[PDB]
Amino acid sequence: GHMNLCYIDGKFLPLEEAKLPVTDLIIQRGVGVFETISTHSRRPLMLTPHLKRLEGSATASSIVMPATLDEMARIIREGIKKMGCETMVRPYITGGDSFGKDHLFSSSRYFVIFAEIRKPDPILYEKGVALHPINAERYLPSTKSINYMLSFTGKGAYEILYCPEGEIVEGSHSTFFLIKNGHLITAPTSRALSGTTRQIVLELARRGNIQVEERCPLLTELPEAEEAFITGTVKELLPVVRIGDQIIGNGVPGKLTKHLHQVYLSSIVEWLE
Amino acid sequence: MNLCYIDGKFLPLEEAKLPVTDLIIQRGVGVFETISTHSRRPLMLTPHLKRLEGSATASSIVMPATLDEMARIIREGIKKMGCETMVRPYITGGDSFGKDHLFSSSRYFVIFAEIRKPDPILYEKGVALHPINAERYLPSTKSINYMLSFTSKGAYEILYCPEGEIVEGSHSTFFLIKNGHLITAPTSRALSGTTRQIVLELARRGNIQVEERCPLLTELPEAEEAFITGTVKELLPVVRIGDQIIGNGVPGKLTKHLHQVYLSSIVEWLE
Ligand SMILES: *Cc1c(COP(=O)(O)O)cnc(C)c1O
Ligand SMILES: *Cc1c(COP(=O)(O)O)cnc(C)c1O
Repeated sequence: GHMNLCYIDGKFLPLEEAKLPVTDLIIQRGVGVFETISTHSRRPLMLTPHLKRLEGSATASSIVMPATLDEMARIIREGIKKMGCETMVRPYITGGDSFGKDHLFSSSRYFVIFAEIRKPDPILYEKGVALHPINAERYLPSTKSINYMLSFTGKGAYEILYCPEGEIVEGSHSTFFLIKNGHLITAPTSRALSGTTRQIVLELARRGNIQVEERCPLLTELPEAEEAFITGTVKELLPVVRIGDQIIGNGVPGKLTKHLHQVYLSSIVEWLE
Repeated sequence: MNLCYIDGKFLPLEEAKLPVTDLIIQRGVGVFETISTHSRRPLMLTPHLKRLEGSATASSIVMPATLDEMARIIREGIKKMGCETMVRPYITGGDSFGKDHLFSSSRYFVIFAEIRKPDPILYEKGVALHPINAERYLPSTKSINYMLSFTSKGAYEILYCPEGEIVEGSHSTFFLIKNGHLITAPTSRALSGTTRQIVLELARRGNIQVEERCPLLTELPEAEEAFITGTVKELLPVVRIGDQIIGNGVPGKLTKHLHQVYLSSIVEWLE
């Protein structure tokens, strides 16, 4: 393993030493966007797609990029080289100190945290997890912002599930997939964040001739479901056995979830950079 | 010279920093207040600090300092500024959400800045609001999350209008004047603004009828006047909401009257 690191103001620091000025509007106004990038075999997964989504997030938030993607990639690769071990990398783009008369954040800061990967406990893959449905949605759902406050305030659920007017969109942190009569159902990216894990799962489904519906699954359809799972770079495919007071299928991780997870882990090297 | 109280010291604001581990940075876990001065006395200090605790408590953040200590820090800071001051105390999540479902290592800092009232032209002409079909979740919490507020047509402020029901501004309480009545969203829906509270008490005193309901976007053609409220801006007239002019498109008689009564009455709530 290795010491957790933070790249900030041109230097790799011990994470515990990295500080941001209190003037930054990430602190005062929640103006921040970020990515989570994970390694397999010490290579970043979906590095260019994560970086393209980071720019996407900044641009949609009126934040000018403080560094080019080529620079971010060079910093991310140097940091993973310093860690010497499987790493979770989180680049952060801040608003910086001002919103100009031009309606842009033009003094954005950025920093990159490097940490050891802490996957969810293998028991949660064996037993599956519970989600808490709420009648709320993520606004600007293409933006991966730093605003997770609602995820904390919102029955021992692993994650809240945004279910506006009873349409399942996604988790606070994770893409949601439903399996009904061997089909994969997941919200369209008009409503859900364009997950990189979500994208890989959709391409594995295409390859394995599994039909995909890009529509919001309904809370009212959950009794008719066999399986469910949530996705994100660190968790991969995490089975979901319970949503509110509805058990999913027979209440244990299902056949198609475990299959797609195994295909994911066998296939993952194609998307490493 | 702007100051920031952090780790027991008043620093030049530019020198104050927070660790990047803090979940205010990583996860937007933070609450704050805006406290402003008249004649260098803090207005509604005790109500502001009560609402700060309310926001922290509702967000599962354990207060890192007592309200007596915050009040002491705020009063010393205003005294060091020696001008009319805007004060903003911030309570952060800190580095962890414990297995007890609490933020137990909260940090705090307090920013002191010279007060910047909106330009007197904006009081003379009034401002525009941009309506959005969105709402503030946990609307009684004054969180640091203003992402939506930034990101139309040089509108002063966005107006949360979920399903065409006007709730409030990103930063401000919204009041509509219709048939000489005052219309403002209930605190089931809108943040309990301190300025909002004082204006409702001035309406009671002046026998102006208040309806605590969400005014409808569809009612704005039938409205005479509107205004938004916040400690620094006081009552700021609103003459346009998207493409709808309010009344004759100028600050109205009742808005100006309530602003004058607000400025004459404000002594009673200074601390
Ligand atoms: C980051 C995130 C995800 C997961 O995306 P990955 O790229 O697969 O890691 C899902 N939903 C939300 C809301 C997220 O912010
Ligand atoms: C701070 C704030 C107000 C205004 O509150 P005052 O106590 O009058 O300054 C109104 N709406 C929201 C959303 C706010 O955050």
